[PDB]
Amino acid sequence: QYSNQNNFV
Repeated sequence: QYSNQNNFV
């Protein structure tokens, strides 16, 4: 299982 989230402001 591979769960990824990224935020760029």
